[PDB]
Amino acid sequence: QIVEGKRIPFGFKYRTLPHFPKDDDSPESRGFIENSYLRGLTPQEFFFHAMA
Amino acid sequence: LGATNRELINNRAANR
Amino acid sequence: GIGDTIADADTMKEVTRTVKEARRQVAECIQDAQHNRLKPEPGMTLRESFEA
Amino acid sequence: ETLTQEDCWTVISSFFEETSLARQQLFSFDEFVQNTMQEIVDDDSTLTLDQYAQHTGAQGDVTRRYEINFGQIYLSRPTMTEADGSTTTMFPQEARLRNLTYSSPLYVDMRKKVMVAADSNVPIGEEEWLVEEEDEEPSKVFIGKIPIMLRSTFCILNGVSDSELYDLNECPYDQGGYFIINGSEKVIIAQERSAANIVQVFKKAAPSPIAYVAEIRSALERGSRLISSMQIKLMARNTENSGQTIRATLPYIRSDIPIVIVFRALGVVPDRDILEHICYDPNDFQMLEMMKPCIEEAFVIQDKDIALDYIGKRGSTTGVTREKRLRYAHDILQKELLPHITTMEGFETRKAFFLGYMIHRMLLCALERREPDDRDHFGKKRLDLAGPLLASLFRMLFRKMTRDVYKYMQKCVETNREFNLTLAVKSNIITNGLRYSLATGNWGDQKRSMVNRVGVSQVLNRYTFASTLSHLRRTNTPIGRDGKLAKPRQLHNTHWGMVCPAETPEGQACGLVKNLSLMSYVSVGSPSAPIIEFLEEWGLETLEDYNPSASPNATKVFVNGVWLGVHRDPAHLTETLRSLRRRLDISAEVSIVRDIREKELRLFTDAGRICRPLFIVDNNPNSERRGELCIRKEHIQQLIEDKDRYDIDPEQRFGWTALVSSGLIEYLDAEEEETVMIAMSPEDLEASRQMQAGYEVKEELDPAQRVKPAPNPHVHAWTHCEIHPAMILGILASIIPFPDHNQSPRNTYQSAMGKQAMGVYLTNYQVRMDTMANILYYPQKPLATTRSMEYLKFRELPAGQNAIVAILCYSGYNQEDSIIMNQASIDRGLFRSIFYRTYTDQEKKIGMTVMEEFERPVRSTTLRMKHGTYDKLEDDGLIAPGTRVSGEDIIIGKTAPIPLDHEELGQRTQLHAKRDVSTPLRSTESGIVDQVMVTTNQEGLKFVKVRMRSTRIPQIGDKFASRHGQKGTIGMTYRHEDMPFSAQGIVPDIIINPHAIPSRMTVAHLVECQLSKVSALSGFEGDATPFTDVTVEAVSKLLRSHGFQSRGFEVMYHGHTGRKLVAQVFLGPTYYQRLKHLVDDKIHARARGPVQILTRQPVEGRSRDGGLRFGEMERDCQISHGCSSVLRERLFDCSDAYRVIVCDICGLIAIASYKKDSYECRSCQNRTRFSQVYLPYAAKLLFQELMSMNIAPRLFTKNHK
Amino acid sequence: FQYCIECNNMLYPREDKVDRVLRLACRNCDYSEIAATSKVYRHELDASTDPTLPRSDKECPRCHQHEAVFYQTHMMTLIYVCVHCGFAFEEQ
Amino acid sequence: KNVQTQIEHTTLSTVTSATEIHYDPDPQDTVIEEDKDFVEAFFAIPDEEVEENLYKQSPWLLRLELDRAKMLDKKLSMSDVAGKIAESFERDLFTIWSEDNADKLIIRCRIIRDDDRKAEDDDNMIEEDVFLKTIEGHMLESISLRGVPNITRVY
Amino acid sequence: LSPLEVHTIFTHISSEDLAHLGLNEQYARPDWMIITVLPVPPPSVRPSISVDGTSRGEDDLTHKLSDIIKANANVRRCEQEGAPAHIVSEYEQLLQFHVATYM
RNA sequence: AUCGAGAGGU
Repeated sequence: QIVEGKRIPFGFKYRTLPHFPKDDDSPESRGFIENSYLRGLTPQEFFFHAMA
Repeated sequence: LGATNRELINNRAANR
Repeated sequence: GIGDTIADADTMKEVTRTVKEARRQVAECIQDAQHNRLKPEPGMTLRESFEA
Repeated sequence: ETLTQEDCWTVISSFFEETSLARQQLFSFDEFVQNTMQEIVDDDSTLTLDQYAQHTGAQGDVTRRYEINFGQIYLSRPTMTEADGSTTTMFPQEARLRNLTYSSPLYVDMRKKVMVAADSNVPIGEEEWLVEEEDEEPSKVFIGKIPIMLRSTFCILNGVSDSELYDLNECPYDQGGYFIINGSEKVIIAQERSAANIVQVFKKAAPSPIAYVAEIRSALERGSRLISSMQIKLMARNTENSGQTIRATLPYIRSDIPIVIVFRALGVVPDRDILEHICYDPNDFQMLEMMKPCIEEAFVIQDKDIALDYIGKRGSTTGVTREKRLRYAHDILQKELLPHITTMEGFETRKAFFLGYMIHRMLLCALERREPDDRDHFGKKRLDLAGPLLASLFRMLFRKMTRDVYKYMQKCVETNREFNLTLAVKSNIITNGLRYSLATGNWGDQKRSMVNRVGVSQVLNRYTFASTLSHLRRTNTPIGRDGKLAKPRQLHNTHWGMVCPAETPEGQACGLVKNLSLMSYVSVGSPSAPIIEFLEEWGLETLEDYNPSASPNATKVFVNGVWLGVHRDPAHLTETLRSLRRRLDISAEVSIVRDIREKELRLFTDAGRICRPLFIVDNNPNSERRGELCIRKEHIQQLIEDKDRYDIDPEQRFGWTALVSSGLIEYLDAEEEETVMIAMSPEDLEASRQMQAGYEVKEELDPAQRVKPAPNPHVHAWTHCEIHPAMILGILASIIPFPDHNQSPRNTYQSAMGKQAMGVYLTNYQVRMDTMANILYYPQKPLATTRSMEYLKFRELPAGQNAIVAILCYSGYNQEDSIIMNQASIDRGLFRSIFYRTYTDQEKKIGMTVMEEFERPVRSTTLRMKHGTYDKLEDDGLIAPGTRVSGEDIIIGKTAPIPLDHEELGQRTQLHAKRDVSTPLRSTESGIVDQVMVTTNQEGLKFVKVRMRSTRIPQIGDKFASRHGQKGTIGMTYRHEDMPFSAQGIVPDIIINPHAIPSRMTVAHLVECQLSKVSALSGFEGDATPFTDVTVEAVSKLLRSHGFQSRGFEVMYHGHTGRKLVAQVFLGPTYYQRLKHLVDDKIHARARGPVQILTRQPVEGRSRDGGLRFGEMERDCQISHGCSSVLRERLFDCSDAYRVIVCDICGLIAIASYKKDSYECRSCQNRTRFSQVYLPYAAKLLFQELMSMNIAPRLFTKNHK
Repeated sequence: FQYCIECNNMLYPREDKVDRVLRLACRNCDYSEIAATSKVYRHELDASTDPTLPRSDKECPRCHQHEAVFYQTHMMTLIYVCVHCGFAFEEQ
Repeated sequence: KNVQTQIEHTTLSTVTSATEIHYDPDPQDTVIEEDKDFVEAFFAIPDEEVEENLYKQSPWLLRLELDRAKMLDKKLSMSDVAGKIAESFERDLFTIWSEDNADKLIIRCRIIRDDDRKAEDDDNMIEEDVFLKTIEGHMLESISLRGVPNITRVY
Repeated sequence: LSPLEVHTIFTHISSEDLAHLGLNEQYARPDWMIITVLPVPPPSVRPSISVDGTSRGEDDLTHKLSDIIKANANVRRCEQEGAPAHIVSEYEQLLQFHVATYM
């Protein structure tokens, strides 16, 4: 998921949501949805997809 | 307040 | 119908392995970037190169 | 011993048992009425007038002082006084019917006092006041009427049972949270703003002369709540100046004062003191290096008095003596500088400390040590609800009323007339001001309409129960709706759990209008005094005694943006404060944020902070339940047991509040979420806990389930846990089934379209005379439902039907987002609706003579009678229920007398005395008179409302939609015999095109259809809640267990030939919605008719028989086509063709008499040389408008070479 | 960087030609002092308590423990911090 | 790559790693141990012009440390940058520098005081430190070493 | 610089100077750029709004023309009675404002 | 009728 041409921004302080720790550049933290629409989005993926 | 509101609602015919 | 969005079990194993390998690659990329082992691309700061 | 999803929904059920969806509106209004009004009255409690003794030369001159003190306020219950003077208790439904504002009268205790100066020779202001006269007791005086929010603690419906609501004609489902102004329901839309008392540093973009700006918007806690704002600007490096200067922009100062001068005006004259205030670390040389240039700039002023003089010279007043300038400068420095810190004498040290803090922050951002602030972070914004807004309005209105009272005092004293308290107050001020602001939404005085805020009050949306629920929870960001600033519109990270990610309007207001999530709580505010007392007694070092050098490692403590002091052990302080709040010894709304990098402990207690509740994870070092939720299964069992128990005291059951007061649930706002680690579900907590206990956390995973990332090994302790992710959604996003299987704009589209779905909006729509209502005949609850629907009461008042839908290409009449509807299903009542409209009329009157009468007008006396039928009117000028009307048939007969002096060409015979002002039915509508209500208005004049009903059957051109953004119109209807059927004889109600599915990726639609089929076959309701373990594989197995193809396909046969289709069809029940967009509401055709009076062009609007706009783009299209005559016809012959006569000498329109065929130009004395010009009437209007500006646009028809 | 001992204002640099020395002299009063070195101009061109910081099992040189938080700079290099002794590490 | 180097614009600030203003009383000697070797080598070879101008060197030493990596990237030699500075300020600024093999690239500069200025305006003379601060500011941003103006970066 | 003065200068300009300036002497003479007479548009340009009743509320331009004529009458009356020059200016700079905001 | 505000449609 890409917002303004870049992965999901750190809207909190050094994290995208309060569910990850600080400075997490892993794919899941920054808006990579490994699920399909058939399988369903997890709540974090749902929020990131909503942002996009 | 609830009791007062009940009293005012029920007797709206009498209090009118 | 909903049956046309469904891919067989072997294909989902293929997809899962692809995503696992991508996650692994991003993991070593993060490790390298955390040790100044990622040479910045010309005219690109280290953070931008890692993001790309 | 692990929490389950059923337990989470029991917790959420308790939350909604103790919380209403209109709770924010109701609690804000309760706070305003119970507390804020009294504070507003107290802040202007006393009015004093000093009548000095004019030197008239008469013995007896004595100065006097008159005083009026405003006491406690009393709010009675809403009442109405009639024309005859009888006063009765007023009820909301009667207010709605008779067009009455539902407002309660307010009285204030006033006391008067008169004192005589002991000696009149004393200088003014030094007179000793002796008590002459005093009122023994206060006079309770009516000062105004405050509109009362429905269902609030001061409404007649508060504490009233369901049976008595029916007796009052009130829907038990209605949540209140609005006002009745002149019969119309008005909801106050929450207003978003940036928080006050926060220092925000913003990087100005080049080539602006300013590099950085630190701004604080300082507001007094209750003293008018926001007056002063300050700036601290760093100027950009210039090729002439080697350094950047810091300048403070202060209120009432025309120039930016260098920071050192304002420091000196605060008494911090020495440079060492100033740089100790700013640079808390002497060893840090970059800060001091950046401060050196401003010291250089501000050396010419080395003393407090000279600094005050420098400030005063730059005040708004010029040509004043030095003493007055110094007094003014000190007054500004005391009052208008950082008023939230303090405003009383002897507090320059704290203001200097805070100014140094602001400079330090701005220079930290200028050194690039810290990033600038995010203007859109949700923890730095506040929502003004009805409470704060009505408080500001009432403060203004009460100040105006007190000004009126003071003017009355002055006028009476001048004329020596007795002063009467009752006559002093113009009660119309508060009443009319509140009524006007709530009615028009224009927020403020009537006389400052342009400068006032607009749209604060909106007519409540009564189209569907869900639409009303949504409207009661709507927030508006007052950003420019035309300026293209995408950042405020974007969905921020901090919106998680506070605002609905999906529900936002499409168009200009996209992202600016927001909707609260289901469990989001908006704080109403609490006192900060108890918290400050606890801080003081627990070891807070006051700022007056604080020496940064001694303790540079100590942590600054803020409360509501006020730096109270410094603490040495902030961890223990934070744990103690959190424990207190977890017992409700501190208010649950209090934000306790410990910023470890910035060495801060920010406390917030003000109103407007959006919060959401979360589980608390047991983190105690010695606990045996590390990493496990505080809330056990025993507490859940207590919730189940106390849910049904009604013998218990209503206020002493174990419910939501018992969880918060027991320390099991915690409200966090966006500021505090930054310091917590939240697990997304108890299963995530558990998995992390075994991952941290050495267990591999591995097992055989159902391949159909969502794949979650492995538990993060870098997380060893979770502080909180979410009750359920589904709670991040709003009212309408919570009606979508499987919203997590859709592409997000489809969720947004459904959130927008669910407002326009037809259903039953209130159970009492029968007794309500609404202007417009659309009711579904046979609403059905969905087969696939979300668990959140129980609290939205969608099953109770649904807005759709379960149609049997087949995804098939059948005859090609469902292409490009059309659908085919079974005509037999329509004939049996599928998607049938009722349309109610209401026409209001009343008797007017001016002076003592009534100039309107509800009567059956008669051709013989009434002048200018309409062309509709007057035969359906009864003797009282009205139309009886049950009668049939159409088009322009008169439904209300009203006449107005004409003055006897008027002579209209003789058309008004000696018999003609009146004129018809009747009310015809809408030309485009027809139906049956459903109801005719008759009453009297506030003024005792007759007042009628006529409700018409008209059944609407689905036809070709009517909008329908699924709950997944799949909207279409009916393109064709086929009867039972002509549609494809299964081997059981199932015929679909609706046929939709396959092509709608792939591009839109609305997989939730297909999952819904399959699940609804399973639930219709088995009878168990289908749980379509997002983020559950309900997989399509499980639903497929369930469907196959009923003897159907697991994926929902069915062999269908052709209706026309009975032949078995080559393709198998996806057939099953799906919840569809009838939308308020009906083709007959829109079809419009004009040949000719009304024109505007000024331009003489076709009028606007379908309702008024108006033409369609042939715009600029259409003109361009016809230009590129090359169709000159088409343009000439459309723009001249069909819109405003007109003819003029121009003078061939001067080129100006001439005086033309076509009857006599004589043309004249007086200017040129021309009677022979003329030309005839065909032009638009708008062109002649433009030419006359130019001539009115002395511009002579001259038309010459022959080349004047 | 020094301040006047009389009025506590800023001492500006100055050249004493007679002795050819560097002095710091207040430009408000007559005070003046001798510079130690007074290099006039330089133009360079507790985290263990945070529960949101990621943790590691790295070794602490000082106390030879294993728990440690870490955070990036504000080069995405990690500064580690022990949770038992508070010592700040480097990636070595 | 050669043409790229010829095009990309590199001012003094681009190559400058740090700047300083020390008080070094002796032009021949040096208060910095790192500066002893190259200054001694410079003064080992007598020079009549330098021998005369020695007395005109103010004790305010403007020091400039330059990054070796940036010199390699821009292919710049200390002689080139020194000559560019000298031509940018002709005679007002006496300059000296070390060799490329030096582990630290340092330029030492002083202002050759004008002996034609009578000491009769002692009430407004800018203290030489402030003048040198202005000079350093102008150096960092004005003097161009190579490249084309306004072409900041090349790919 | 009063309108009278500028008007006098503009009538004192020569035709050749107008041609050099690029000003049309037949249609756009400079002195005409000073308002001595104000055209009054017909009610057609400014109609009265009649709200299904005995209304003659007039249009914005009608109200502003009423204001302009009132200010003009005030200036004439002041210049007639021999009122103080400041009293005359009180209405002069008010008539100018009315005309400017009318256009 | 006019003006202003708001809600919506594509």
